[PDB]
Order: sequence, then structure tokens, then C-alpha cells
Amino acid sequence: QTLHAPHCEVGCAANVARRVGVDLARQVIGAHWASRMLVREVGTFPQPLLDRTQVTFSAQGEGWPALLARMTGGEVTSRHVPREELLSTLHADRAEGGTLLFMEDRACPWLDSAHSPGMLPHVVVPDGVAPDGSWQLIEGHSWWRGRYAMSEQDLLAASYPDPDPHHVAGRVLSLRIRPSAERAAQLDTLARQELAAGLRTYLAAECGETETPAGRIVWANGPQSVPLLVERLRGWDYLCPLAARNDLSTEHARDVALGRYLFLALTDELAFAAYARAGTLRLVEGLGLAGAVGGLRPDEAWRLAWRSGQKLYRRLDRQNLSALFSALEKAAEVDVEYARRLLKEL
Amino acid sequence: QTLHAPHCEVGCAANVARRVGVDLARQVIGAHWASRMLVREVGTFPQPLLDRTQVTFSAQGEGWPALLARMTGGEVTSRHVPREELLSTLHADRAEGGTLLFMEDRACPWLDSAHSPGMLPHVVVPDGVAPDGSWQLIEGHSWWRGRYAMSEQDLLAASYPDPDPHHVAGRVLSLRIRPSAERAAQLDTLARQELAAGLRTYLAAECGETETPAGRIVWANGPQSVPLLVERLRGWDYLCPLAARNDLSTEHARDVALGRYLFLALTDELAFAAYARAGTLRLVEGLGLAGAVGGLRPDEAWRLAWRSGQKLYRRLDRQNLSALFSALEKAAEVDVEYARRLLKELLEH
Ligand SMILES: CS[C@H]1O[C@H]([C@H](N)[C@@H](C)O)[C@H](O)[C@H](O)[C@H]1O
Repeated sequence: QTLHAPHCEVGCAANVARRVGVDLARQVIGAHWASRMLVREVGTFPQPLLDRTQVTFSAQGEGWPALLARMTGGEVTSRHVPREELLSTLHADRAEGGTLLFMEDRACPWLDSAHSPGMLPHVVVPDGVAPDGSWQLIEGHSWWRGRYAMSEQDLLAASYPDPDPHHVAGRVLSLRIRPSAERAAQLDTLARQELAAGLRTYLAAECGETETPAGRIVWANGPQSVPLLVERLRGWDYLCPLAARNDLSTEHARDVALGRYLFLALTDELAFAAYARAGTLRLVEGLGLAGAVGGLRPDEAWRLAWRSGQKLYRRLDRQNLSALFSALEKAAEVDVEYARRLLKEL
Repeated sequence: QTLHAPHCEVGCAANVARRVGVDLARQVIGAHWASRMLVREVGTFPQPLLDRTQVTFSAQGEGWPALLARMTGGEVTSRHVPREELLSTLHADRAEGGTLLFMEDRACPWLDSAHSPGMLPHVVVPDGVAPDGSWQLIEGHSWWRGRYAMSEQDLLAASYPDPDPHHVAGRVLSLRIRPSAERAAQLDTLARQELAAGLRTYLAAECGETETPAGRIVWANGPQSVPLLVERLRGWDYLCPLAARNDLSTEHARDVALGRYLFLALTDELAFAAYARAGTLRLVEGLGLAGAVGGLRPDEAWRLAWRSGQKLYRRLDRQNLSALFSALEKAAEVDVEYARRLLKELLEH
């Protein structure tokens, strides 16, 4: 069965990681405990790519590409490749891992997105050639998890589109991640070391700020990240009375739709947090530390906040806004007690 | 009488600069020739603030805060002020320039945005207390330009919103920019220098890439900036059949609204391009190089691309889309002929 994740690129990496005997969810993502509030907002003029104040959450920390590489000793590097050389690079990558292949949503018929290339590009994992000569594409997104066959012709049609709004033209992420059999024996040892290192970064609770052409990017780590996030998201309660009207302007229905999109993107991050925290718990139990840390369930607290984000996205009103904030405050407080307990035991 | 520009913060800065004998449109913005395409796109994972691929244009280059500080010997300083120090900051800043005071759209009643704090915060220039106790606020955006009165009570309440989605509570940009007597006379000298420095940067035509938590940010300077923009903007032609197709789900309808927003944002940057270009013309004259560039009107070319964008909001079809594309290639063409002549004429001395 095909592995999946709330972020489809992580699902893809998980399938690839399994080929080389690496458990991404448990040993890589689960080994990296993180909690960060991120804000894009007005800073120093000019910032022409700053289209709106924007807030979200991330439990990805450094991210799986940096951690998958670190821990396997291998390599997760991105690159554009010319159409003549694409079919071969796929077979070449599969030997030592695999490829994340970027295409538009309209290039994947199962996505049902013919009339639009999507807000962001999509990603699939090519899994070798079937008897027919048609390629096997692994879909990493939980909503469409599985295997889809696509003719070879369509694969270069999909990977080199015209026009190319997403600059997706033959873009590939190359996972060269096969651990040497000595490194492979060190995986749980290294996972336990990454586990402690992320917990220390979490409790260090550092703050940061950068000025970019897309705006000022603010971030805050650690136990205060979710209380700071909730405080900031209150600023969007104006969406509730606006969305309860049926006679919205064109300009006003745009406000609502971007605010709603802000809450969809956050909901996917809460799903990811629940997925990561489960991986951490499986890593903890496999390390034999579960009985020492206790029965706290940060993965469950984040799942409830995910569901509550879904509920807000479907019906953007004040009761569901307030219920999201309260589910997030609960996840913040189970997180910090679990983090402190787990670092103590390590 | 109130100055204005298509970006509200630029119109606000023009008003503060006039108070200290500096013509922002001519000596600061007109003295910074620039052309740049910006893309935000997928880069290294993870990038949680990367919500969509996005492309836009900028003729602002380094931007007026850097230029206006350099040229005046002063500073353009951002700061959050506690409530009990806002009025005194407003009064104290006015002697050396003034203040861009940040505000939610709903704080400014003339914006008719009571329902929303806006996608972005707004800025106004407080302009003293009137003999009746009321405060005067200068609106620097062309569509609302003028002076509005606010009571001190409403100004304080509006400058400290709770909650504060935009993070603008007591946030001020302090423009301490009064030139010394000697600097005031060297002004048009420095405006001449900045014009050449900016022209040389435009032809250096460098590009860059940064990886941020908001995505990979790609930029390109030079004569290739507008053809590159038109190439990438072709990627959004899918918006035409998508709009007016009446079986639209919440997600595909969100795609249409964000596409239209992309071109609304772009339209403002073309109107700024026409505004900056025109400022470069008026600077080229008091400098006396008008005759030695010919009759090339980059302001007029860019103003035709601006109008071409506004057509797109009312009707978003392949024709108006291609009309905007052709208008943009014209302005890019005019821009490189004009810049090549003016940089040669500048150093001909
Ligand atoms: C409900 S599909 C959701 O994600 C899409 C795609 N799967 C990603 C991976 O590119 C597109 O960005 C869509 O515009 C967005 O609404």
C-alpha cells in the first residue's frame, strides 16, 4: 500500500524513503519536534511581492529534505533537466532512492483539475516502467493516495508544459538517500539524537525576522508559537460577519475567499502537525521511552485542531473560529508538557 | 494641492518631502530608473508561507526610503510607539519632515471599508491639529487624494487596533529628512548622479534568487525584465475560460479571484511605472538633457500598459490579455532606447 501525508510532497518522500529502508514518518519527521508561527507582513518599502498580511503555522522545523539527507548521509537536491535527459535521470535516481517529479494539476487526470494548473504545482513519484512501457506514478496526497499509470508520451508532455506558470518545466527533486549498511544500523541512534536536538530548539524558543521582496517574514519557535499564532489569527474575525452575508460585493467576496484560503492552508499545517506528532510517538515507543514519558497524546490534540480547522473552512463563522482557537490552545499545552517530559528522559 | 501617487505610501512620502524642499517625484523617484520582474515560486522545502505562485513588476528599484535618506542626509525610520507618545511623536517628527502613520482600512472612513482592515494596512500622513482641535490627515493615494479631518479621540483609537492583524498598532515611519542648507543646493547634483547610477544598474541587468519561508523569490533587472514578465504572465491565460464558466467550485472560484488580484496588483505597478517615468522626464529637463534624448515618451508607453491592465478587470479575455502583452513590450522597447540614449548623454560630459 502507498504511503501518504497531509503535504503531498512529504507523502512522496515517505514512499521513496521506504525503498531504502528508512521510515520517514517515524525516524525523520518524527525525529524532528518543531512548532513555529510564521507571519508575512509590511516591512521596509518597497516589497512588490507583498500582496497581503499572511499568518500560518509549521511543525516541519528544518524540513524533511535537510533531515533525510543529514541522517542517510545522502542528498536531496533540486534541478531542472532537459526533456532528452529526463527519462534516464528517473531510472538513475530510482537506483539510490527516487525522484519527486513536478507537474501541473491539469497534467494529472485523477486530480480532476483540467481547467486550471492550480495555485501551486503538484508532485508525483515515478516508480519504474510497467510491462506496457507506461510509467507508474505514486500519488502522495492522502486525498488521492495510490498508483496511477500514465503513458510515456504524457510524462514528457506533463513535465515540460507550455505555458509554464509554475516554472515546473522539467523540475525534479532527486532523493539519493540509500544508507550504507553501517549508517543503516545507526538510524535509530541518530533519530534519538535528532529527537533531543529538536526538543532543545523548541524549548530555546528563538524569534526571527527577515526583510524580503515578498514582505517582512516573522517567525517564532517553541511553546509560545501557538499562543502567538492564536493571538494573531484573532485579527481575522472580521471574516465571520462578512461570510454570513449573501449579498457580497465582488471586491468583498475576494476578501472572504483569501481569508478562507488562509484558513485552508493552516488546516493542512495542523494535519501535518498531527501526522508528525504521531511519528514522534511511534519513535518514542520504539525507543522504549513511552512508559517513562506518560500517556500524553500531542498527536491527538493536533488532530482535533485539524478537524476544527476543517470545520472552520467549511463554515467560516465565529463559533467555529473560537472552537479552532480553543483546540489550538489545548495542543500548545499538551505539546509543552510532552516536550519537557521527553527531553528529561533523553 | 495635496500630492499623490498610485501607491499610497509614495504619495504620502511626496507630501512629506515637499515640506522640506525636496521634489520626490522629480529628484528621488524620477532619479531612480529601474525595471524589474519578480516571481515567488516553489523552492526548497519547507516554505509554509508559499501560498501560490505569483509574479509582478516593479519600477521602484531600491525604493524611495533608501533614496530619500541618502539624498537628504536624514533617515526613514520604522518604529512602534506606545499610545502616550503618539501625539508627541507626530508633532516632533513634523519639524524635520513628518510621519507615515499606518492604519487599517476600516480606521479611515473615507475608504468605505468599515467591514475589513484591508488585505494590507493603509498609511496616512498626519498634518497637524487644526485650530478647532481636530487632526488633519493627508491621503496620498490618487483615488482618494485629499485631506480628511479626524478627532484626536478617533486618531488614537484608530492607531491602536485590537486585535491587530496587520501589526500596525502605533507603527510610524518617521521621515527625518530636512536637508541642511548646503545639502539643499547639492540636491539636483545628487539627483543627476542617482539618475546615472540607476541607469547603469538597469543595463547591468543582473538577476537573483533567494530561498525564503515564503518561497523562492526570483528577480530580473533590465531590458529583459518586461519580456520575461510577459512570458511568465502568459501562464495565466487559463483564467479567461475559467471566468464566465458558471460551474465554479469554491476552489476554482478562489483561483479566479486570485488571478484577478494578480493583475490588479500588476496594474498598480504599471501606473507607478508611468508615474516614475514621468518623474524622470521632468528631472531630465531641469538638468537640461531633454533635447539630447529625442522625443521618446516612456511615461506614455507605460501609461498605455497601465490603462491596458484596467481594461482586464472589466473584461478578462484573450484579446485584452494580448493587448496588455503588446502594450508591455512597447514600453520595454521605449525604455531601452530612452535609457541607452540618456546614459550616453549623461557621461558625455
Ligand atoms: C484541493 S487541491 C489544492 O492543492 C492543489 C494541488 N494538489 C497542489 C499539490 O498543487 C492546487 O494548488 C489547488 O489550487 C488547491 O486548491
